[PDB]
Amino acid sequence: PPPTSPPPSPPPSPPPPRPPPPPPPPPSPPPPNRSPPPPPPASSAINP
Amino acid sequence: ATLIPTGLVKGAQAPTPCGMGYFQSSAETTTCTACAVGTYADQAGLAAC
Ligand SMILES: *[C@H]1O[C@H](CO)[C@H](O)[C@H](O)[C@H]1O
Ligand SMILES: *[C@H]1O[C@H](CO)[C@H](O)[C@H](O)[C@H]1O
Ligand SMILES: *[C@H]1O[C@H](CO)[C@H](O)[C@H](O)[C@H]1O
Ligand SMILES: *[C@H]1O[C@H](CO)[C@H](O)[C@H](O)[C@H]1O
Ligand SMILES: *[C@H]1O[C@H](CO)[C@H](O)[C@H](O)[C@H]1O
Repeated sequence: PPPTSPPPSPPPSPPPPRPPPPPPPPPSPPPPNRSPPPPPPASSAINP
Repeated sequence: ATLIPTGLVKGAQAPTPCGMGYFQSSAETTTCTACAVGTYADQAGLAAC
């Protein structure tokens, strides 16, 4: 007889194990420090 | 006509001291001056604040 045929080829192998998750972000910056207020007006002379 | 004087009103017996916040550097005067910026007077009767 001729050479007998081969066996059925395998199914496609499995995937890799997939990557991990991203590390978190750092704590956000602070808000711009506010500014002090305006000095009051010049007062008048006290009572005599 | 009658050579008699009638209306006399007396002056002051003691001198008033300048209040706090006021000064007086003149000798014979009738008021106080509120003294200028950058200076202060924290006692009554100051010659110069
Ligand atoms: C499987 O292969 C062999 C040889 O290659 C033979 O031809 C058979 O007929 C075939 O089924
Ligand atoms: C798939 O694999 C088999 C072996 O079982 C055979 O070599 C076939 O020819 C191939 O297509
Ligand atoms: C990956 O797996 C398949 C079967 O799923 C086959 O065995 C391949 O040879 C292997 O590399
Ligand atoms: C504040 O900053 C962090 C990173 O520093 C991140 O982007 C936040 O989304 C932001 O609100
Ligand atoms: C007012 O002052 C703050 C500082 O606390 C800051 O510089 C602002 O930019 C300014 O406008």
